Amino acid sequence: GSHSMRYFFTSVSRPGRGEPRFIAVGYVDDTQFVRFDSDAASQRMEPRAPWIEQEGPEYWDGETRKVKAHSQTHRVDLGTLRGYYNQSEAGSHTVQRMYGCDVGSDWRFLRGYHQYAYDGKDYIALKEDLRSWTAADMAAQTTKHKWEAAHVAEQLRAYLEGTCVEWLRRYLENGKETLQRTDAPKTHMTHHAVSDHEATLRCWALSFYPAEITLTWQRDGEDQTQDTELVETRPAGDGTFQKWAAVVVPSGQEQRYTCHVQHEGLPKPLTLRW
Amino acid sequence: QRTPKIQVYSRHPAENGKSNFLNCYVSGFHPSDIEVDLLKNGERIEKVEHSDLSFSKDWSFYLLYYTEFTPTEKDEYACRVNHVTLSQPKIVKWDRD
Amino acid sequence: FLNKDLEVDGHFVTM
Ligand SMILES: [Cl-]
Repeated sequence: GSHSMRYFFTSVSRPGRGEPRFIAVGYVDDTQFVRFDSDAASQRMEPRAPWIEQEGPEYWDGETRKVKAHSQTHRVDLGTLRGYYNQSEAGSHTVQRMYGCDVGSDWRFLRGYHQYAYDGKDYIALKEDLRSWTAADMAAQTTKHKWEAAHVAEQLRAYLEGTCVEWLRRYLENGKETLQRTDAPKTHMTHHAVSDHEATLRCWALSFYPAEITLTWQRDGEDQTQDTELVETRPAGDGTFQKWAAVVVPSGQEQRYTCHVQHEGLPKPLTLRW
Repeated sequence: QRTPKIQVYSRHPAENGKSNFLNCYVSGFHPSDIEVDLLKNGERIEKVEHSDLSFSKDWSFYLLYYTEFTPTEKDEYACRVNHVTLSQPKIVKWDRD
Repeated sequence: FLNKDLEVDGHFVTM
């Protein structure tokens, strides 16, 4: 399957005193591997997965230099956009950026991203051709013009198709024991009476990676979509994910209902019955 | 502004006397400044940790707050969340199932 | 591995 490297940056202005709070996190697929937090003491990019500790001291110095430079760029952008939106100095605002790349099953570049939000709304995004920009509003047209005139898409494309893919491949190999392992969900059903005449069946999917999964209920082999309660996929805290789906049914009729679990770690979907 | 969605759950099935982890997963919120506490019988648990702030495709934030705990029969837990989008703190009881 | 900031002719280019 494909794999992804992504960085997620959040900078929030502090109008009462001081410079913006900046947090950067890096992921390979659904695994966080580095962080930086401007409020922390180290002022360093820090490891958050064991396989990134394979990198030498030069890696940590370089990523710290680059992440601190990114923090300054977000501080500048918060100031600039406050002006573009004619906002006062009294309010807190947020600039978010995400960028990164995917490789295919063929181990080659598949796609790149580089996009921004202001106050939680799309602002400007590099299009899929990595050669042009999408501006969400008229403020962002200013940035789009500036970036077209500066021809900055070329250097972004160079990073996204080149350097980004090269380092993603390195990380995948270094981290292969986890990054290239799928953890199929451990599945089971629980049964709870809610009265003498009805019961809840809850289908659990536990300890799975990556996070993408589908859980669905059927009754007599046809979907039972409207009567399903489904919680959002949630982190276990140990790097794996959890989900459940439940249906209330007449007690004595449990055997009509099946839970269907689809996940990349399962060569065929699983069917569970009480 | 978007309000936080809350899930409160244990990492492993709760078995009284067996060590576990209590999680409160907050997601779908904006802006990112948020206060999350885990409560035991109404009282704030100290030294609760949290994941590093990240966000989803729609730009909304998510955080996991967590602590080691040993469930017992009598103890009650909950997660308390305050956010600019809320008039007062939202508190969700941990239901073991 | 992070990218460098947008730079042209020795000078960084921000929004
Ligand atoms: Cl402030």
